[PDB]
Amino acid sequence: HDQEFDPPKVYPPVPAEKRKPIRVLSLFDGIATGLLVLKDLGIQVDRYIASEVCEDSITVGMVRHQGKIMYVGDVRSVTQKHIQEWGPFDLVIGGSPCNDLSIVNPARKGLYEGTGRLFFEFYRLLHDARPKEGDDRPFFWLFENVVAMGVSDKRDISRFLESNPVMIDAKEVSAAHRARYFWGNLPGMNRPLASTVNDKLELQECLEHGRIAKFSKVRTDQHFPVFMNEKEDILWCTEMERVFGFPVHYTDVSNMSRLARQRLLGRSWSVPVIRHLFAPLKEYFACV
Amino acid sequence: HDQEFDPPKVYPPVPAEKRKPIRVLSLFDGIATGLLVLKDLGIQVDRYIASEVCEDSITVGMVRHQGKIMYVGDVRSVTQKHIQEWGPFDLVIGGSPCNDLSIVNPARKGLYEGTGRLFFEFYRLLHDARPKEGDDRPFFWLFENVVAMGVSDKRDISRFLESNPVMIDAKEVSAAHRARYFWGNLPGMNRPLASTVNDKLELQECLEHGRIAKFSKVRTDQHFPVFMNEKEDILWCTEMERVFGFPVHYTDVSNMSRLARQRLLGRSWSVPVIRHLFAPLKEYFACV
Ligand SMILES: Nc1ncnc2c1ncn2[C@@H]1O[C@H](CSCC[C@H](N)C(=O)O)[C@@H](O)[C@H]1O
Ligand SMILES: Nc1ncnc2c1ncn2[C@@H]1O[C@H](CSCC[C@H](N)C(=O)O)[C@@H](O)[C@H]1O
Repeated sequence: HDQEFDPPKVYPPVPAEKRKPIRVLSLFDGIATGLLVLKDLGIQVDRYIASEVCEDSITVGMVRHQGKIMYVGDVRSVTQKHIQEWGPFDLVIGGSPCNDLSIVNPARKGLYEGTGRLFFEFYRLLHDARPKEGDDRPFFWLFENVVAMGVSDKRDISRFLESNPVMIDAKEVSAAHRARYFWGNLPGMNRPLASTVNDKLELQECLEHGRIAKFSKVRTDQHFPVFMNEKEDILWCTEMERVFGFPVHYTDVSNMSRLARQRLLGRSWSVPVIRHLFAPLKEYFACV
Repeated sequence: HDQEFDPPKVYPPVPAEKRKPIRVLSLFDGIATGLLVLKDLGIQVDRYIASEVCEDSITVGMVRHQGKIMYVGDVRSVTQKHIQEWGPFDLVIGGSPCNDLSIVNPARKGLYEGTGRLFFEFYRLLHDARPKEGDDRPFFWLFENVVAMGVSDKRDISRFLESNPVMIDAKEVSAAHRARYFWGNLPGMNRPLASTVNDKLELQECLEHGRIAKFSKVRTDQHFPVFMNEKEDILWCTEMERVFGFPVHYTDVSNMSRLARQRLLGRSWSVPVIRHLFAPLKEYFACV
């Protein structure tokens, strides 16, 4: 599909003597997957600012990052003054809530409802955190969304962000079936999925003991995908974290139920997919 | 209180050339605290047999011990034939459910109801697993119960088990307020609480980040014992595991709610108290 045409801006590599840690703005953070991947790659983080509403996700971040995260409330409360007073950013990330962007809803409300239009909030903060002309600072940005969108919606998003959406499927690097569009200007945006041997490709490596995988991988019949003691059992939450690439026992931070952990892990990013995406940032920024 | 009088049987120490791994019968296992403590002390376990009813506790054991546990169902299904066919045991452990043994109930049903009389099931399996006369094999046993019992109940239990109940309070070695009676014939049954520096004595060492302990320790006002972001918050389950001496994120094994994790962790043993109790077994049995 060639509807628009624009070259991706490739920044020159900075040497090690002018190497600086990253300043990261994370708009729709949720479960703090971005800072988790950044800490796993061994990258020094000078400032991480997450604008999260949901208190369970804020609790996930406060437990798993120990007060490193600077919290904002709603993204509508962020102005241009808040962007220009919190220093210039080096990495902007986010994925808008796809309640009305997904075409799996028969009665979907579209891009221009209060769940979808938050994307434009992103664009506004994309417009504020972007450096002006004449500044050769390497500025990188990343937007995530689902594959189940309309043609006009994806076309308008691609025109607004001015980048080619690469499609990445979790089955090439992890044990999940979800294809996601990624807008951004990272180097090697469409390079193939370098599967890490430490990543759990099959489903059975993500299971616990005493459980047999019925399928080869899981999706995002009135049965259950795991047999347990010759009985079909629901897929566990820690096993869901191992499928989604998270560390073991990650989203157990408060007194939330099983349904809350499902709602948090469903909306979260895939750790291996991000690790692939954030990989070339290591040569552009600080290392630890 | 000197109502009965009997000397504790002290077994001779076996040297290292005749040293064998342990065979453990665990009647009212629940959360597998005994085998956890045994693996933490570095003791080779040849056979561990847990007779547990509740499927959540069986799931805890299957996750945290990887099929090492031989499961029986109800303790009433165990006969003398099952004891004599599963080899002679070296350590028998258990704590009966104190639904009717506790005097915190105003309408308590007593020792001789189906929650209390399961203790006698223990005694029956204590009678079957005990070696006959002439056998100098070191056989050890341990029964646990709450402090809130009647005088006649504790007297009858002490007469039936023929041992002096030592009282151990969790506050001397951990951050919990519970005193428990321990019947048994382990060496150093009433030696004082050797507090380990690796054990978390204070409550604040068991908390996560961003939470301030209101009290010095927790119990087993319409307020909450932990402030979180200048707001009173319920004590977390993983923090409850850190209080009770369990490893971090221990009882997160299936899709159980907060109330199920409370019901499992409440009935469970205190890991440091057991570690103290199981400590002298290291010189009588195998080491790893
Ligand atoms: N107006 C808003 N501003 C900021 N966050 C919002 C928001 N509305 C909802 N959220 C929260 O932000 C998250 C966006 S949903 C997708 C999250 C993202 N894919 C991830 O990496 O986890 C949701 O968890 C939702 O609870
Ligand atoms: N008849 C029975 N036989 C075996 N287990 C039983 C039982 N009835 C109840 N149980 C279970 O056995 C446990 C006894 S309650 C106390 C458990 C013990 N203090 C511990 O170390 O965890 C409870 O979790 C209960 O679910």
